[PDB]
Amino acid sequence: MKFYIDDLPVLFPYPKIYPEQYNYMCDIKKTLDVGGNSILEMPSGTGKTVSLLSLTIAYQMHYPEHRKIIYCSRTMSEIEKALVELENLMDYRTKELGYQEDFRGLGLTSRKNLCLHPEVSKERKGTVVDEKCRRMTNGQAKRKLEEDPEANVELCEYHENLYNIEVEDYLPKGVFSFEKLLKYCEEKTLCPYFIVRRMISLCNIIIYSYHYLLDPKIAERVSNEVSKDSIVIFDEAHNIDNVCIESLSLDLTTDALRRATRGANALDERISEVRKVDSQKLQDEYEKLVQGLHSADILTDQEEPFVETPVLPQDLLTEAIPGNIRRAEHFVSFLKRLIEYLKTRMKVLHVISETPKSFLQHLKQLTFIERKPLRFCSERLSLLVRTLEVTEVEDFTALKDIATFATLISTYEEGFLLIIEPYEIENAAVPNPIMRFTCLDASIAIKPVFERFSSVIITSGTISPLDMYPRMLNFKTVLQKSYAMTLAKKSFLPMIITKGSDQVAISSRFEIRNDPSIVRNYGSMLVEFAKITPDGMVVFFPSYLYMESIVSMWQTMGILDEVWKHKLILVETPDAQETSLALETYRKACSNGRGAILLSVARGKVSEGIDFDHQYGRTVLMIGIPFQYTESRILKARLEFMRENYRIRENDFLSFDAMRHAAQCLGRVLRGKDDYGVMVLADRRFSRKRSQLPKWIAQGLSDADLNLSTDMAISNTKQFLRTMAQPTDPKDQEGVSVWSYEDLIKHQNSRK
Amino acid sequence: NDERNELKIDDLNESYKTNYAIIHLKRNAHEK
Amino acid sequence: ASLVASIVEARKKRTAKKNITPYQRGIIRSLILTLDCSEAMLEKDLRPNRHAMIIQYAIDFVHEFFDQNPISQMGIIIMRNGLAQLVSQVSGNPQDHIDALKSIRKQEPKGNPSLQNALEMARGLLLPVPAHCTREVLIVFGSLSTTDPGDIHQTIDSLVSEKIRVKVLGLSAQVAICKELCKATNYGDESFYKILLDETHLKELFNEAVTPLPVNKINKGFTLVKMGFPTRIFEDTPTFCSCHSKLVYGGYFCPNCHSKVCSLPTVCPCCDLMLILSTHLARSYHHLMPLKTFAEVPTTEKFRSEDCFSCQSRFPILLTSSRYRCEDCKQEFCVDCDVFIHEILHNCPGCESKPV
Ligand code: SF4
Ligand SMILES: [Zn+2]
Ligand SMILES: [Zn+2]
Ligand SMILES: [Zn+2]
Ligand SMILES: [Zn+2]
Repeated sequence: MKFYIDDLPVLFPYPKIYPEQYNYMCDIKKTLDVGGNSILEMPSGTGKTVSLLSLTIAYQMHYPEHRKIIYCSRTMSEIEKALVELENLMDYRTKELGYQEDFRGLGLTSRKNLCLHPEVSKERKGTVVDEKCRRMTNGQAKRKLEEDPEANVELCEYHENLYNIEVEDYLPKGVFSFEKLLKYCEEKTLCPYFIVRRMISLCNIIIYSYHYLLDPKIAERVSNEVSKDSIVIFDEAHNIDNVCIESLSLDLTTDALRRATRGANALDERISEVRKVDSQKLQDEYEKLVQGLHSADILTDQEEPFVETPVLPQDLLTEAIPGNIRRAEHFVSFLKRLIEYLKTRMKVLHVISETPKSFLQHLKQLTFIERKPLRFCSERLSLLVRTLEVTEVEDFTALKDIATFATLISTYEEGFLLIIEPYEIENAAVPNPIMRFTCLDASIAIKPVFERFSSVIITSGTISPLDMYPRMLNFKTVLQKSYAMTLAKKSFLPMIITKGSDQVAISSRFEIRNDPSIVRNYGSMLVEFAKITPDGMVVFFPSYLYMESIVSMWQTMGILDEVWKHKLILVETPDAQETSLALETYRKACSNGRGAILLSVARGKVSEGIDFDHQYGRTVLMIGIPFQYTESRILKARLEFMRENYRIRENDFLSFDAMRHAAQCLGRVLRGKDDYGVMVLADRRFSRKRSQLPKWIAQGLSDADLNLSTDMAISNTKQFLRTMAQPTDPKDQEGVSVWSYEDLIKHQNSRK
Repeated sequence: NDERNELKIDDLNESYKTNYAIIHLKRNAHEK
Repeated sequence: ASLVASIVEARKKRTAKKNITPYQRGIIRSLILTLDCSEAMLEKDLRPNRHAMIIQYAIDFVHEFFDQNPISQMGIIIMRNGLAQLVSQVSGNPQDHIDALKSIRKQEPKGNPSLQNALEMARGLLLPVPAHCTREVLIVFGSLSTTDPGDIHQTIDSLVSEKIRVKVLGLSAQVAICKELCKATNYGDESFYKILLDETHLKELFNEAVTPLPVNKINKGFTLVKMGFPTRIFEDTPTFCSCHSKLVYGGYFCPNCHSKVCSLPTVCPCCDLMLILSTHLARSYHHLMPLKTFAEVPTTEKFRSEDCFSCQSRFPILLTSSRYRCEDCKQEFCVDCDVFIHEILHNCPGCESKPV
């Protein structure tokens, strides 16, 4: 349809529209026109991505400002869905306006997802892929080939073919999903990664993950190309604090330092070798360092620093190199004795938590390393590596960890803590000391974003409570609200199971995981639901270890044998590719009527973007509240930090963290309003968390379902599934849950 | 191609319309 | 209001009946009745058990089907132990199928159901069926899972290629593959996958399948079928029947080869020419000229006569006028007649009485 808001014409790609979608679009436009941030929570059974793209694209195409759009999702798989929705929306616009308007929309991701080189795309880790591409694209190979054609260094035909054509002609006008982008680039032998990265400044809408906006290592290059007045959308940002914290965190092991000394020794040997034969390089670098230049002025735009900048760009010192680490050998000695100090700090016998200031003071005492040189460690190493012609950098890889640690601990002092533990795994014959640099404040990484951009929309399906995100992340919103779906007939049955058919309490507390009664009670619930679930059944566990133990217990008990008769058993595994194959099989078995059951972790890879709608999900079995491991030094430090700063009680945050994951998994079962499923929360502690669930889920949870038994939940499920299989009466939803164009106009008349 | 169909919201599309054919039986014949 | 509540519900029940258009229906049918006999059919949600009730209603369906579709034929298949078992060949004899169903009623259901095996067997049974017939498969499904040896999607594509149509009656909930089978096979319509909610609704679902299915506009198979109307003979001494080779007293004489047949309607065992009586065609005329529904008269206007036109039953005085009128002839009818005029009779008595 094509309807009107106060003055903005918006073309919806569907003939019908939900009341929630229209209200969602109206609120978004109000936020955009008034300026500022907002937090909008729309249910999962209502199209959110299409509504966002429909309004925002229309907004950019109508107003004189022509503000760009930045779309942030949490995983790469979501970028594809957003791009597919964008393609569908733009195709509708091209057919209704009579022409293809000037529009470019591209997704962004790593080389590993976009490498077409037959020999470099066959790697099992992205770091190696980046290294090989850099070797063929840094320009060292091209310059050597220019001087002497006989050089055996190779290139990438994809990267080289781009230089023939201009940046504005890399792709035709339109929207390019990754599936479409790779196909187009393969037929013309071009690099999708370099095409995308060189077209961000030209895109009307750019879609990437949160790691490309919050992580300083990969963000600064991308951030410098996007505009300052663009529309910023945070899609599915209910777990954004976790991304913000891992961006400024690091871990050091004994193996890391043992591998760092070898690299430092190799670096010293390389410097000596270069000193004998070709010494002009060292002097040339030293001269520029004395002048006051940094990596930006020395490195060409074609090459990248060896050590990614680990701190936010606003905290990097703009002064010249301190002079202590100005020469190659002096920096190596500086680096070596820093490694030695780290090694001697790994021999503690009890957990030590210290501020970055205390660590710096002790470092300045035992050795004589000051704060300022430590801040330039990463910046200097990238220069030394660049000037040493280090064609293979396998030896020096470990030094990137030491440099990253050095530049972090010397930069930030508030909101950061250094934990040293003699036991990474308490269940080990021999201690394995670990050193963790943890970020406690989640707003440090997101502070630049909320200041650089004027308007930001924070939207998600299960982002509740809405007051805690402004508290946790220091930002203020013009409006924060959650919509309740106007579903004519109840489509999802949320239930809470507190005990088994024997009326014995059930819980997923880790200390009683190996309990014959709780294990058998959960297994009986799994089997009984597997008997009435028609097609698909997803089961989420609080942790992977809990799932591993209980599944093994079920095998001995024989509970799995009963499940095998009705459905196939697919299990989430640590390997990502194997889990992807499990998802493919699970979907296939759901489609052909064989029936499948998928056991996954609530805080795992499956729960962070994979949706189980229609037949892929008809029942969700939340086995326990997904609490973290409370006896974690990092979490306890974060809980203490939040309590003192933001006045958040430790239990409140722990419950909030657990519920934001339980609700996260619940909302992945409804796509439209014709979708239905049963949500069962199997834990006695869930009974008092109804007020903590999202508003649209809490409204559907009845007072009788707050504490059910397994038999009483099965009987209700059987009745509900039977009821949802009947032909819905169109008149019951003709104008109360689904709107035609005429109905929408009426709603615009009565309101005004 | 296949991915696009799955991502689309079916409930918001036009309802299926039957395409059944009608027959109008004229009645006129000679006597026995 | 309670009495008014009955009236408004009656009006709502009549709302669906108001829309009646002379759709083109396939009178000559060829049905394949598939029954589920697996472990899932031993449950007790249907008394005494699912197997017992389904077989009983299958017998009733067989009786009703051949009563109102005399020139059709049926075949019965069952799913047992992950295999499709044939229990009745395609035939026009309603007694053969009832006997087969009665025999099935004894054996205990066990094993897993296989839609692909049943669908493949049904595909093979409908191969020697003329192009003017409507090939239909009515599956009574009770399980929530399917164990198949091959790809069910390929079978569904084959079914669509052969112009077979599938109706599925499920017992507990919606199965994804069954919905696809009933949708990709019925030109996108999603109304042919029905899930009952109680015993009473099941009887209605079985009764609904008796009527012929309206045809699609783009599926044209129009043709003239050669039929024969034999003359019944009364003989003094028995004679051999050409169909069963047994002594019977009298039988209809085929007009193309003079061979006698025990019962009608059947294809003659010699000339392969269908033998039917004129009544067998007259049993289907009400499906081609359906009687246009009757609409109640508002009490504002004045009525014609105090009593029913056809049954001379005085209309009660009572709020809601107890009169229904035929627009073609404009003769008021009592509430009782209208049900009998549209379900048992199929000609409006008022229209017939009017001279032209
Ligand atoms: S330029 Fe592109 S295709 Fe070539 S190696 Fe690098 S990422 Fe791969
Ligand atoms: Zn005979
Ligand atoms: Zn004959
Ligand atoms: Zn009457
Ligand atoms: Zn009449």
